[PDB]
Amino acid sequence: VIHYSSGKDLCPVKGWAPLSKDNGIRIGSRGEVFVIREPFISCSINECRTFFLTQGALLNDKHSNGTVKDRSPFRTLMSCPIGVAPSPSNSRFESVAWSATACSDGPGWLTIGITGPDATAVAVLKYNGIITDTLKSWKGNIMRTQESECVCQDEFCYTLITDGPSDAQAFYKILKIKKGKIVSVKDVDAPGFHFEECSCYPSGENVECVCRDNWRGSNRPWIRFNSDLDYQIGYVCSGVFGDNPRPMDSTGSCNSPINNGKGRYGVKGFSFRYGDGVWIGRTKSLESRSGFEMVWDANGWVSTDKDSNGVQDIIDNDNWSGYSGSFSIRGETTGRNCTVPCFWVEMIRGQPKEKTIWTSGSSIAFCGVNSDTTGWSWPDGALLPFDI
Amino acid sequence: VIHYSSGKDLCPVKGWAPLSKDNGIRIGSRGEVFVIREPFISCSINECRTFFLTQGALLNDKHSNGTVKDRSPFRTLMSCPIGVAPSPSNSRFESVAWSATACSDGPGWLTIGITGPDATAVAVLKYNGIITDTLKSWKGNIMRTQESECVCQDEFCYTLITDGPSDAQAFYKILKIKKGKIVSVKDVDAPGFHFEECSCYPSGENVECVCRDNWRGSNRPWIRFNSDLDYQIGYVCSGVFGDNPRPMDSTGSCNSPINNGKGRYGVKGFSFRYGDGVWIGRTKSLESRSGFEMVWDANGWVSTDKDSNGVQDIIDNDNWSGYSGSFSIRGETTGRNCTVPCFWVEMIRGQPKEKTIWTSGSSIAFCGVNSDTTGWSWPDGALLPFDI
Amino acid sequence: VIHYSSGKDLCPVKGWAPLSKDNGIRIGSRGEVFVIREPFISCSINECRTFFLTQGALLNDKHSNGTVKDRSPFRTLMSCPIGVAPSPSNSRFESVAWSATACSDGPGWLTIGITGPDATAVAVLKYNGIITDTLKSWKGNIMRTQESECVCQDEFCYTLITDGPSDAQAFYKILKIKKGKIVSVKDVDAPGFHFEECSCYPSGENVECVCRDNWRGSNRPWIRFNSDLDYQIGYVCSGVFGDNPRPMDSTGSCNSPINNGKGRYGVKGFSFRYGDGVWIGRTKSLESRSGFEMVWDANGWVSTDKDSNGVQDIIDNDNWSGYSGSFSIRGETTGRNCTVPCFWVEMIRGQPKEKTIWTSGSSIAFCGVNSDTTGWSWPDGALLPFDI
Amino acid sequence: VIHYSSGKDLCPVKGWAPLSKDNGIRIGSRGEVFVIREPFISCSINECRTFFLTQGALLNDKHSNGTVKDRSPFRTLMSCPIGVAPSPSNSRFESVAWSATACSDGPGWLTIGITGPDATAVAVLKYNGIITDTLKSWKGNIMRTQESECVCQDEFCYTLITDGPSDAQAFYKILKIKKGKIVSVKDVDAPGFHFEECSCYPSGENVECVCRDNWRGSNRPWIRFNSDLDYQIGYVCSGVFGDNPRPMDSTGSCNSPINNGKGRYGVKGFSFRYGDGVWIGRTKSLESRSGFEMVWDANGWVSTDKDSNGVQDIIDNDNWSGYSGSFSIRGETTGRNCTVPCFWVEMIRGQPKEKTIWTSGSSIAFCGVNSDTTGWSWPDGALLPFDI
Ligand SMILES: CC(=O)N[C@@H]1[C@@H](O)[C@H](O)[C@@H](CO)O[C@@H]1O
Ligand SMILES: CC(=O)N[C@@H]1[C@@H](O)[C@H](O)[C@@H](CO)O[C@@H]1O
Ligand SMILES: CC(=O)N[C@@H]1[C@@H](O)[C@H](O)[C@@H](CO)O[C@@H]1O
Ligand SMILES: CC(=O)N[C@@H]1[C@@H](O)[C@H](O)[C@@H](CO)O[C@@H]1O
Ligand SMILES: [Ca+2]
Ligand SMILES: [Ca+2]
Ligand SMILES: [Ca+2]
Ligand SMILES: [Ca+2]
Repeated sequence: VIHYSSGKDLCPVKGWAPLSKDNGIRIGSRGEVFVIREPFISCSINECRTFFLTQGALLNDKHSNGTVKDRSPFRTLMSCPIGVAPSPSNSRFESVAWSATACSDGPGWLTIGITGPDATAVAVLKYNGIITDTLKSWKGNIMRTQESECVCQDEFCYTLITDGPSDAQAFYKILKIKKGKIVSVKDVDAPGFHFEECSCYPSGENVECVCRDNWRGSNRPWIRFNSDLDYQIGYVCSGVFGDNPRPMDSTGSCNSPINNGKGRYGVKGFSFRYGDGVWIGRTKSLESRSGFEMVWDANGWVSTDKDSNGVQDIIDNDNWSGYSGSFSIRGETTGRNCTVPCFWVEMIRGQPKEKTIWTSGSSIAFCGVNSDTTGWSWPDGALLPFDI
Repeated sequence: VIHYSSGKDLCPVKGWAPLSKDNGIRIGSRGEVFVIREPFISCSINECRTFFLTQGALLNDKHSNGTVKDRSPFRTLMSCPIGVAPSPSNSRFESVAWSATACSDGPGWLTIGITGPDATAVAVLKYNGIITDTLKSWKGNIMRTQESECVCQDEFCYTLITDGPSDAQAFYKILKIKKGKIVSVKDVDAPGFHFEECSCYPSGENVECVCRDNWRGSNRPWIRFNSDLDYQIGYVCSGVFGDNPRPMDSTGSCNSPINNGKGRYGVKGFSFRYGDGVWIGRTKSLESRSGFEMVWDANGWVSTDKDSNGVQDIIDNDNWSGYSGSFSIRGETTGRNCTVPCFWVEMIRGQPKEKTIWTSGSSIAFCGVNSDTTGWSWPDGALLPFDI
Repeated sequence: VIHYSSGKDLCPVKGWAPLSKDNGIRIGSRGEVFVIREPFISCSINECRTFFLTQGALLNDKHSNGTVKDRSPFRTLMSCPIGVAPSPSNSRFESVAWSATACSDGPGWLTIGITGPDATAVAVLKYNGIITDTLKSWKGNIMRTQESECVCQDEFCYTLITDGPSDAQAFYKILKIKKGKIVSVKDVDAPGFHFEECSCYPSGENVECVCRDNWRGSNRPWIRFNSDLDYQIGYVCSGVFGDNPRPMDSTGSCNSPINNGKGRYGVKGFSFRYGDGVWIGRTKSLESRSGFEMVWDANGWVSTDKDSNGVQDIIDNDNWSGYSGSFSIRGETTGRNCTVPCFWVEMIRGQPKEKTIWTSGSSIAFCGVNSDTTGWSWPDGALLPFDI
Repeated sequence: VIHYSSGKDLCPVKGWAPLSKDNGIRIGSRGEVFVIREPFISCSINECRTFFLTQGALLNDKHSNGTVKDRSPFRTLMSCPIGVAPSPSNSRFESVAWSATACSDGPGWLTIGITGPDATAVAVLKYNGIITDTLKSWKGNIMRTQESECVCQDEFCYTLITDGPSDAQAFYKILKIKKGKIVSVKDVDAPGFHFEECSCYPSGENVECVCRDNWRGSNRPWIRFNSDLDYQIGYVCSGVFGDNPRPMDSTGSCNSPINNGKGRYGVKGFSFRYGDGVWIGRTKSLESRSGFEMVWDANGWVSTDKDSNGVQDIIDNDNWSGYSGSFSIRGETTGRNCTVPCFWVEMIRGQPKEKTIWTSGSSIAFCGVNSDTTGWSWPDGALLPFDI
């Protein structure tokens, strides 16, 4: 009935409590389930939904051959209630796209789907399913975005967009959106920096995003910005590197990418700042997308220690993980005076690791909680290969 | 909460932005999906839905043999949210029909299904699923209609209906409907003209429709009419012929059908007038239903040039297309002071082209947008033949 | 928002217009569809739904073996929007029952499911899914009911129930229900009469039902009653016999069963009185459940002519039909000052006629309409046998 | 619109009327249905839903191998309308859990899912899908709960939780929850007693629960408590033992477990107190989970007779039963001044009894009713083995 207002800080967090798990791939063994990627959650005052990307093909069907390009004309953004299998029967259509972001300003939904050829990609903005605006590739090199929820406060929604090489220097922009309309956008001058698939959240009148450096950083770059779009950037200080691949924990860097031969590629991830502290979610393996854990490093944000203060296990290393992202449940939902931070974890199955003709994901999600919790292993559970 | 009012012009349009794609046929490879035809969109103040026709048979099932007549007692009009597969699980029933039209007057839905034997076809009118009226064949020769959404303004909804030979002179009627009730109807005297499957839209107190000539016109006939039903007809002036089949672009004709050996048959299509200008959506091939593009011809409506001013690619020629139609998103939806023009494209797969025992469609849709866009190819994506 | 009020007569009717067809069996060839029987429609001010009975088994599955008794502990009453396949995905649960009836008093739903052993059957009454009352077998011989919608006026809902031999004299009761509560019930003294599966409707302060005589009547028995339950009975005068089996049209009887060697068994059916006139829906065949037609006999109700005044074809004789019933759309729905009469037709496929291990139904429905219509053939369309 | 208030007694009950049956396993033979356990019902003022536990695997699919632990990271709590098959298409996600409870305080839903490793299990509390609180294992030995609905009155919801050996003495706690928040909790000192899977209900300002003793009681232990959490415990006096396994009916014990060599293990069950009387629902067999019946023992609660006063058959002994539980429909729903007691019955199929690689359940439910009823047999109906 009202919009998400700003000026709120994240809630106190001791440990993470399980919110949802869908077993999408296990169910897909026989049921009708879309081949997914990017199962990211986003909530409005009344609902939480999982958004994802599909090639428009179902599990255990030839059309899941995955010979196809990640960026194809068939890829669309869809959504469904959290916890349920992303089947064609309980999934809503969002937009044609091979890269996107979505979020609620409170009473409605903002979706941004980027589709088209690589040289001239276009983002189609929509407020409640209605095209409200569009942004075209300003650099001509695979324009892309969050693949995680954008953030809204005081009727305004913000996001980050990248265009350029995943090889080196790329170009970035922050957007300010009102009911699907683009009200100003800022160019981000971050020489040396590489921003991709940002996991954002709100923190008192500002918007903080912890992203992915695919150029040469094993540590993650972050950016915080104004409703005017005044910004600040840097990498997460902490030696508890949070990307993948990554070297062993060494002395970190708060303003530059730490390569160490493993800083090259990466994976979408998130982190939650808490003053000088930081919560780092990351894989267990240093080179593969397996296992996942949440690390609380009291200095994370200000220091460069490789020393933390607690680790909660989410998925053990004998199991597969994948994309990770942040989303928040607001005070307008929970009668609270703070924002509840949560995160979803993609659990990739199939190619290139396992021997299948396909590649899909399943998910689990967790939320803040300033009470007791437990670590454990909540893997995908599918038994591959399938009837391949 | 209120009805769609008149006196509004189409919004400014630079290029077309993707709105939805369903991948219905790709999903049908394993999922439960109806064999479709005519996937046309129609919106109410709060929702957009895709209406389509089914023989009541699912893809990859013997009942899809398609040996059956297009006009069978099994054919029904159904609808579903846009973007989702037209499965029996997410499709609503509209009416028994082998030819139809539907549209919203704002707060409700008007559906018209034509069923029965060829000699005595009957249109059953319904407002919100309740039979409100009926019209019977007045010529006794396959009475039929739009196969695209009708148009409503100031509580009144209008449509066009044809009865007679697809071979030559046919007979036409314009209807005026109020809450499913027929308030007057007009006979259209168009000697030399052949109107079929009209793609209509509203334009300030009037209703413009660009239809299909199956007799001998490679160019398309149009008609514009009053709320009193005073009308005007003619063909689209432009040399950029918009039907299929069609000869190469030559000098057009604003008041008569241009045959050139290819003016015979045809395909459902649409066009959007803009003063002396016109937006022409058409196939790429001159003789097959493949490829699709949107052409902006500044004189389209007044001149006969074969010269246009821009072409946006939708589906390339190596891929299949099919029926095309118009639908509009009103100001009561978008806070705008104009109407947003949009269009859907049917992508036929199977017979007679491909080697299958069936024939179905998939869809993609686009909307106006006075911002940046991109052309590309958004084909059906299904890999035929199926388990045939 | 308000209840269905009484004091309304049926609307004028020239012919019958198609309302819905589901193709349930054709879709069941591959999709998930319950094996049905009794697909009867019932509407509330805002919605029309099809109620049916299932053994809890799907088409093309071993559990559809139909070796099972019609009256089994697995049989339940369910419902779904009209026109859609009675799949487990779009069907709502109503009640455990092997015989039932349902109807809306306007704002809510009344369902009556009869289940249990033959000697001690019990009807469980529910208003909006909540058990409101119960009635037990008062004769101890397969207590049963309408298998068609009951009728409600001024908050009160009425139905008919039978207990006793289908072989000869049976015992009957009329009920008066208020919000699921039984407010009085009357015993019907009809010696010589045999009432089963009544197809009722409202007609100005009264409730008229045309039922089925399984004892020895080829013509149909009827009953009309007060809100006090004062009643009158008799058979439909007309020589245009409306049951199945039945002899050729001869001179009818207004107060007794006409046997003629074919008056034995029967099939559920309906008729609509209109003064001295009557609309008779019946099969085409005199001995099998095939073909269906609507006959208008101006004297039907008062005379015994075998002469009618018009016949509209619904399903031709080369095709299968089955149960038939009545339902009405009220003035509170249609802005009309009269009741719109409608009827649904069950189209049985499989055993005992066709060679399958199962037996199911599909449906089509029609409504009043005082405008133009057309007869035709709208059969089930399934191609048996199935993967049997 | 309002909350469930206290101070109400159970309604008068003569016999039990069938409310719902789902045939989930029969439908699962071909349709998409989750492998279930604990299909317990819980209602809010406007709706009744069946909650259940799934391993996230469908019937007739390899992932149903059931080689997996009951407590796995894949197990989740889900819900759906009563009577419908627990398919992925009509089931809502509730929470990640291998043990849970749920209930409505009137306008909303409270769900409690317990997940994680055995040594450190955690209950995640949620009000309307939003994590509101958490409780961790205080004894470190498989913390678990009701597996039946909790009870709410005057905005407060109560439940029982166990932690410790199923072998002997265990430790118990009663909780008081307000909108998902834990407002105080009490330790239950019950030396000699063993409480597990309690079937609770409200009875005038108090909450009565009849549970399961897995240590050495063939009779069932009960507990009643205050909104302050002042409590009283004991076993059900009656000689009509209500657990399984159990010895033949002997003289019972109101304050201690009656072993008799069969008091060891057990099964979830319920009972309804009525003054000195009690309604006992139990299996027919004394050692297997087969058959089910409801027994009315006028002294049940106060005496130790093996003499009852009436028995209603639900499922005969030639058929399988399983978990049993209680749920109530409040006065805020039924215009009544009392609470309507109801109960659901799980009907386990497969392992370890039958020869399949899986184990699932189906359900039937009944409600109070102070009118006529009938006993009978309403088994699961599935024909095993499946395509195994
Ligand atoms: C199960 C199947 O069809 N696998 C095929 C494979 O045989 C072929 O080499 C490849 C490339 O087109 O596409 C799929 O992976
Ligand atoms: C896969 C299949 O059954 N194809 C049949 C074909 O063999 C037969 O000639 C034809 C005409 O009845 O109907 C289908 O096309
Ligand atoms: C396809 C199939 O299983 N048919 C069987 C049949 O073989 C058996 O004689 C009968 C009686 O139990 O049950 C079904 O009709
Ligand atoms: C149908 C099937 O696959 N059954 C297998 C069985 O062969 C194997 O021994 C067991 C243990 O892993 O798992 C299932 O029960
Ligand atoms: Ca990196
Ligand atoms: Ca032509
Ligand atoms: Ca008879
Ligand atoms: Ca025991």
